[PDB]
Amino acid sequence: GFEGGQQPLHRRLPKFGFVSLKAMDRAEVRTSELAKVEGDVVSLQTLKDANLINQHVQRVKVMLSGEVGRAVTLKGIAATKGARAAIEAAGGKFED
Amino acid sequence: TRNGRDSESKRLGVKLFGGQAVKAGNILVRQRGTKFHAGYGVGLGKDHTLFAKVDGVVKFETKGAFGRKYVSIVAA
Amino acid sequence: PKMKTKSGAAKRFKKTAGGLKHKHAFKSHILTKMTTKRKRQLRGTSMLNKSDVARVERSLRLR
Amino acid sequence: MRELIRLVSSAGTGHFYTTDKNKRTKPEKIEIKKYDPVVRQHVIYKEAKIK
RNA sequence: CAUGCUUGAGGUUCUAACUCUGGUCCGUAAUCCGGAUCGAGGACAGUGUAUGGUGGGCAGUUUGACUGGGGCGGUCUCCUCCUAAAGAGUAACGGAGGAGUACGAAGGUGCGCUCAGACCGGUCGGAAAUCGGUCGCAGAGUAUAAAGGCAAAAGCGCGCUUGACUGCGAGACAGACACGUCGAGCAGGUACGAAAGUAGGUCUUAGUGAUCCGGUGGUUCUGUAUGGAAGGGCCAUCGCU
RNA sequence: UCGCUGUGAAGAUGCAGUGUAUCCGCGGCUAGACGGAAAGACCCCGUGAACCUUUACUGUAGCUUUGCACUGGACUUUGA
RNA sequence: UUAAAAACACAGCACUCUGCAAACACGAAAGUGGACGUAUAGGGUGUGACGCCUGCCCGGUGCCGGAAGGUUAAUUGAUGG
RNA sequence: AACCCACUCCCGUUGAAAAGGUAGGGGAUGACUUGUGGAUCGGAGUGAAAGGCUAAUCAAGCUCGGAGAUAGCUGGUUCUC
RNA sequence: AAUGGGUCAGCGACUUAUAUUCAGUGGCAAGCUUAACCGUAUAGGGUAGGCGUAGCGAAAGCGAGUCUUAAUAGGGCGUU
Ligand SMILES: *C(=O)[C@H](CCSC)NC=O
Ligand SMILES: [Mg+2]
Ligand SMILES: [Mg+2]
Ligand SMILES: [Mg+2]
Ligand SMILES: [Mg+2]
Ligand SMILES: [Mg+2]
Ligand SMILES: [Mg+2]
Ligand SMILES: [Mg+2]
Ligand SMILES: [Mg+2]
Ligand SMILES: [Mg+2]
Ligand SMILES: [Mg+2]
Ligand SMILES: [Mg+2]
Ligand SMILES: [Mg+2]
Ligand SMILES: [Mg+2]
Ligand SMILES: [Mg+2]
Ligand SMILES: [Mg+2]
Ligand SMILES: [Mg+2]
Ligand SMILES: [Mg+2]
Ligand SMILES: [Mg+2]
Ligand SMILES: [Mg+2]
Ligand SMILES: [Mg+2]
Ligand SMILES: [Mg+2]
Ligand SMILES: [Mg+2]
Ligand SMILES: [Mg+2]
Ligand SMILES: [Mg+2]
Ligand SMILES: [Mg+2]
Ligand SMILES: [Mg+2]
Ligand SMILES: [Mg+2]
Ligand SMILES: [Mg+2]
Ligand SMILES: [Mg+2]
Ligand SMILES: [Mg+2]
Ligand SMILES: [Mg+2]
Ligand SMILES: [Mg+2]
Ligand SMILES: [Mg+2]
Ligand SMILES: [Mg+2]
Ligand SMILES: [Mg+2]
Ligand SMILES: [Mg+2]
Ligand SMILES: [Mg+2]
Ligand SMILES: [Mg+2]
Ligand SMILES: [Mg+2]
Ligand SMILES: [Mg+2]
Ligand SMILES: [Mg+2]
Ligand SMILES: [Mg+2]
Ligand SMILES: [Mg+2]
Ligand SMILES: [Mg+2]
Ligand SMILES: [Mg+2]
Ligand SMILES: [Mg+2]
Ligand SMILES: [Mg+2]
Ligand SMILES: [Mg+2]
Ligand SMILES: [Mg+2]
Ligand SMILES: [Mg+2]
Ligand SMILES: [Mg+2]
Ligand SMILES: [Mg+2]
Ligand SMILES: [Mg+2]
Ligand SMILES: [Mg+2]
Ligand SMILES: [Mg+2]
Ligand SMILES: [Mg+2]
Ligand SMILES: [Mg+2]
Ligand SMILES: [Mg+2]
Ligand SMILES: [Mg+2]
Ligand SMILES: [Mg+2]
Ligand SMILES: [Mg+2]
Ligand SMILES: [Mg+2]
Ligand SMILES: [Mg+2]
Ligand SMILES: [Mg+2]
Ligand SMILES: [Mg+2]
Ligand SMILES: [Mg+2]
Ligand SMILES: [Mg+2]
Ligand SMILES: [Mg+2]
Ligand SMILES: [Mg+2]
Ligand SMILES: [Mg+2]
Ligand SMILES: [Mg+2]
Ligand SMILES: [Mg+2]
Ligand SMILES: [Mg+2]
Ligand SMILES: [Mg+2]
Ligand SMILES: [Mg+2]
Ligand SMILES: [Mg+2]
Ligand SMILES: [Mg+2]
Ligand SMILES: [Mg+2]
Ligand SMILES: [Mg+2]
Ligand SMILES: [Mg+2]
Ligand SMILES: [Mg+2]
Ligand SMILES: [Mg+2]
Ligand SMILES: [Mg+2]
Ligand SMILES: [Mg+2]
Ligand SMILES: [Mg+2]
Ligand SMILES: [Mg+2]
Ligand SMILES: [Mg+2]
Ligand SMILES: [Mg+2]
Ligand SMILES: [Mg+2]
Ligand SMILES: [Mg+2]
Ligand SMILES: [Mg+2]
Ligand SMILES: [Mg+2]
Repeated sequence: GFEGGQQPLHRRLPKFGFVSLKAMDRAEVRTSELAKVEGDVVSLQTLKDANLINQHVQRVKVMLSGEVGRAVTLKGIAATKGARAAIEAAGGKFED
Repeated sequence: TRNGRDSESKRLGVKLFGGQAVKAGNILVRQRGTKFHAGYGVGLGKDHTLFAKVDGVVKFETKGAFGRKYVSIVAA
Repeated sequence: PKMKTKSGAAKRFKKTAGGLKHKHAFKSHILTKMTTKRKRQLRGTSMLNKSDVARVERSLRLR
Repeated sequence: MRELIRLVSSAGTGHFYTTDKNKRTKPEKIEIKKYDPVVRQHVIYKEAKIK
């Protein structure tokens, strides 16, 4: 960071933003990783029985990336608009 | 001594010469006052800057009364 | 041991998939005499200049 | 010199413009009509204090 | 207005707290130290803690650079001309000058008009005031230095007026970075004009200061069990010869 | 391990040109070897060091002011 | 251990502080010196036998005195939001 | 004269000697000289005051630790193509 | 005629630990790899954790998009 004595960048530009503590217990799951849980059920504990998410994650959102391997039911986890529609394409339901 | 002062150069002059292809918004001449006047297809900035308004080729014609020097844009 | 990230650099530069973001200087005070065009164009965020990348990634302990 | 002043909109919004004036020469309060972005109309603005 | 209940301030006195580097008794064989008893002072002094003043007695430090050696003197940021060799840029303690502002109209628009000066005639004013005529074409003018511009006058006058607008922005000029400069066009609302249209400050180039921190006006953000708040974030803005 | 005149990081035993001169000691004198000694003390520089000064800055020992505590009784003047 | 002097001391002079558990000095303190002294005494400061003398200024900065008024700390907490 | 000191010249300067010697010199009953034992010391002591002395060391002793302090400054940096 | 070296022999100066980035060379591959620890103790277990498969925004959040904005306008960053 030295510059010869001239004012350095990390003191010439302003600070901005704040760190979110709400996002520290959040995770996202691709639609391609849905067919790795044990059986036909995607939950918070089942995504942790497999190594898809860390043990401290409390909120999961599913987003569209790839294709869903089989028909899974999603329990207690959110999904996007495209992520949802592709799930019922492969006979998978979406309750709670 | 009571003299050691000056000012930073302003980089004035012609930026595109006769025959060069131009685009809209391209700066043609930087001036103090108007050595050159805006011809066809050229506009005048508030500090007397000539900029292209259409696509084409620089012309650099002098014509009309008053012996003015005009910068115009023509077909390519 | 573990490299220690510079605290002041991390508050001014945020790492994204495009590069490193930052805000613009000359917007804290003395804003009346400025032109609204000047103030409107210093408002967003921009990526680090190509010649500033090396000195900042070394300050953030990214290289 | 030219003291700094403030123009505040006559709508309920807190939107304000800023400029300066010569208070010795002009004891009048500036009463100008300007554009308010929040309500998207031209309304009246009134001089106030910058502080 | 005496009263009854409290407290603030002062003075006077008393002894019982504390003080005695005062006497005599004991421990004891002892000008220490304790205990007892007389004597004096006495809620004072003195010590702890909180606080204002004084305090080189003592301490940790600072006290710029350029520079035909250092000191003394001068300079340190910005604008105009020359040096600068007909693109841009180009140094010297090289040669000359300016700035650290002004303007709510000195801005926008529509309409209208040409200056300085010379001569001749005319009541006092007389080389020079206001008026008439002829010539003149810019030798005038431009808020402010100099250079470059100025008839669609960019100069002058009047009516209406707030575009000295909000979100942007194709494309460029400059440039180590941070900063800088020009801008057609699109969307919202406007002002002049019958209308084509013009208007995102002033003929242009100087009139300036990063970050941190703190203050004010807004806010579909966050807010340490939860509902709020405090605090933080985003936009606007104020405070550094 | 010569002199001179030039050249040359600018005052040459060692370079150019030239002139002199068999090889080696001893006793004496100090003109040169920018001779020996001491990483110049003069001058400048280093965002070096010490010690000294004061109305430089920031503190401090000591001295002093007042609130509370150790700390009580009575009377009296005045205030709410 | 490159300076023996015109430098220091001195007897004499003056100012100033100190009433005794003295001022003052060394000690985080107890204590000790001053002094087993008591204003003809003790400390500090300047001048420097002797003779003739030592003139004007209190505006600056010190010290001494005064208490009326103006400011002024911890502390207290009326009022308002 | 002894004793204490150190004013001048010369020698010596790799010295006989890390401060002397030969010639002269000052005080020599006093604020004198000296033996033995004791007290005061490192931001401290002591000083008839030269910033002098505190073990050949003094504008802050020596010794061991922090400590391989820091050195934008000199010096050095080893086989071949 | 600026420094250093009287000579010989021996010694004498780019190291190590932990975190990382780039290149070469290998193991697996939308997955790769374990740390403390257990253990027959270089095997084997242990996948807590780290990196990658998705970005935009200060954030709530939305997500092949997102942010700015009155704006499915423009523009910034991202996507085969
Ligand atoms: C000056 O000429 C200098 C004298 C210094 S005395 C400290 N030269 C000395 O040789
Ligand atoms: Mg896991
Ligand atoms: Mg000049
Ligand atoms: Mg000059
Ligand atoms: Mg120049
Ligand atoms: Mg120039
Ligand atoms: Mg225009
Ligand atoms: Mg941090
Ligand atoms: Mg801001
Ligand atoms: Mg500013
Ligand atoms: Mg009694
Ligand atoms: Mg006593
Ligand atoms: Mg007793
Ligand atoms: Mg008391
Ligand atoms: Mg007291
Ligand atoms: Mg006290
Ligand atoms: Mg000091
Ligand atoms: Mg001080
Ligand atoms: Mg001191
Ligand atoms: Mg220090
Ligand atoms: Mg210092
Ligand atoms: Mg000092
Ligand atoms: Mg300083
Ligand atoms: Mg200098
Ligand atoms: Mg000079
Ligand atoms: Mg010279
Ligand atoms: Mg010179
Ligand atoms: Mg000077
Ligand atoms: Mg010129
Ligand atoms: Mg040129
Ligand atoms: Mg040229
Ligand atoms: Mg140059
Ligand atoms: Mg000036
Ligand atoms: Mg004008
Ligand atoms: Mg106008
Ligand atoms: Mg006339
Ligand atoms: Mg005309
Ligand atoms: Mg270019
Ligand atoms: Mg418009
Ligand atoms: Mg109309
Ligand atoms: Mg709580
Ligand atoms: Mg809560
Ligand atoms: Mg808030
Ligand atoms: Mg010979
Ligand atoms: Mg020569
Ligand atoms: Mg020669
Ligand atoms: Mg030779
Ligand atoms: Mg030769
Ligand atoms: Mg020869
Ligand atoms: Mg001989
Ligand atoms: Mg001799
Ligand atoms: Mg000789
Ligand atoms: Mg010599
Ligand atoms: Mg050395
Ligand atoms: Mg040297
Ligand atoms: Mg000196
Ligand atoms: Mg300095
Ligand atoms: Mg320096
Ligand atoms: Mg006190
Ligand atoms: Mg003598
Ligand atoms: Mg003396
Ligand atoms: Mg006396
Ligand atoms: Mg004297
Ligand atoms: Mg006085
Ligand atoms: Mg007086
Ligand atoms: Mg007084
Ligand atoms: Mg003897
Ligand atoms: Mg002696
Ligand atoms: Mg002597
Ligand atoms: Mg003799
Ligand atoms: Mg004798
Ligand atoms: Mg003798
Ligand atoms: Mg005598
Ligand atoms: Mg005698
Ligand atoms: Mg004796
Ligand atoms: Mg001792
Ligand atoms: Mg001393
Ligand atoms: Mg000694
Ligand atoms: Mg010391
Ligand atoms: Mg010291
Ligand atoms: Mg020793
Ligand atoms: Mg010793
Ligand atoms: Mg060392
Ligand atoms: Mg250390
Ligand atoms: Mg070398
Ligand atoms: Mg030689
Ligand atoms: Mg030399
Ligand atoms: Mg040599
Ligand atoms: Mg050298
Ligand atoms: Mg040298
Ligand atoms: Mg040598
Ligand atoms: Mg590979
Ligand atoms: Mg887009």
